[PDB]
Amino acid sequence: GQLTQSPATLSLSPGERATLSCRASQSVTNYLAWYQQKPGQAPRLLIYGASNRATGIPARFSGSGSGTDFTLTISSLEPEDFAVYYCQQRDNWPPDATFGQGTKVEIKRTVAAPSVFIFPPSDEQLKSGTASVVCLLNNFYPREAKVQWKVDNALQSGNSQESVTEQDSKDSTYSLSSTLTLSKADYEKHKVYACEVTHQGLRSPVTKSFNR
Amino acid sequence: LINLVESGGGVVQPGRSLRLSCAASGFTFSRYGMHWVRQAPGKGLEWVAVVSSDGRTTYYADSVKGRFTISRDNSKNTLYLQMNSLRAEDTAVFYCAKEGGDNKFSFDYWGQGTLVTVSSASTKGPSVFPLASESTAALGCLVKDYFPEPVTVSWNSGALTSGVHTFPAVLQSSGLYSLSSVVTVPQTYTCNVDHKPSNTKVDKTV
Repeated sequence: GQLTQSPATLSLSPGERATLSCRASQSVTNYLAWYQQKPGQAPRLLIYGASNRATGIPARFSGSGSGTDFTLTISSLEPEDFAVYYCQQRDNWPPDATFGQGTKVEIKRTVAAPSVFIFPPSDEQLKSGTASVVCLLNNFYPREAKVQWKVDNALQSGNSQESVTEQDSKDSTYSLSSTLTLSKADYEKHKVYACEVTHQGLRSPVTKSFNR
Repeated sequence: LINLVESGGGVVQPGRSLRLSCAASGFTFSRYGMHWVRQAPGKGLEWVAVVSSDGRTTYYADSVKGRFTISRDNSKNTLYLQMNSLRAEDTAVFYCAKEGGDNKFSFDYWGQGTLVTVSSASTKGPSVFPLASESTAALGCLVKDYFPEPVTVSWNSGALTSGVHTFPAVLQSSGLYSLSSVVTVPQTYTCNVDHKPSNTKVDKTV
């Protein structure tokens, strides 16, 4: 009925051992299965019946457990192993399958502060009725980052959306985009636009701003 | 050897229908229970329905009961999902899955997935806006208000790739997507934007 995976994210380096946990709310009749899933691809069976490897699955992948506790173990992480993993369960009847919410295995590397940039809305865009202010957080690690928008010192909440890239193939960093949306009328009613970034790599939060 | 290929996914307006297909090969289809599992944007896997090997038994997630109908053809070895009265929240990549041979409570094979987008948004090409003392500089393009996915972005016709970051598109409250593509530099800069759905093409020099 319910499967809880932990931790939400596992930050490890290649060569390290990964231990992923899945806990069922009640004892499962049939030992669980595990799946690996990469961005934009179908899931792929790794383990079934708690400890059996699916065809084509390399030996570094192993599983164990029974009752309510199951574990997926990757003895030594290879670069291609960094992905999201889901545990799954099903019974004869009712026949519905239940899925854990997934555990992301992420590459761990040294802390890297992001370089920050703020972009005012283009005159081209203003020529249409809308204003988008963009804040860029370039190549940082870890993933945790705080982006705060301020307009003439008023904290902006609910009018921004952000996007994050996948961990970079060569430097294992993340990059983020935060877009603040304001009507053109409101944009012209204020002067100071600021993006404040808080990150472990930044000994002091960094603020990038401009005056309209 | 075993293979599952889906089709039928597409963009549709709320209240309308879609019929999804999953053609199987490489195994005796009729001997296996078959399922549909979905994954909404940014979410985890979610079971949808199942049809017994002999097609006489079916079961559904409560959220789709009465709207979706699962069926199969054991001659053409195909699994189907007729989706009626679609809502915006049905939007997700739909996967067909085969009950495992060694263990039927597992899914040994999955289809590649087919996107079901339920929106009243109109097919629209993107407007491309420029994003214009320091050791490093950043610039880029704001690919705004397009629908549906996807758009491709390249810089200087592909010659420029180092330091480039094209961000995942986000669904604005308007129902249209918007994304940014940036490049940092320590030359002329042109972002090449292509949106097939609207056969829109733009080379924006920043």
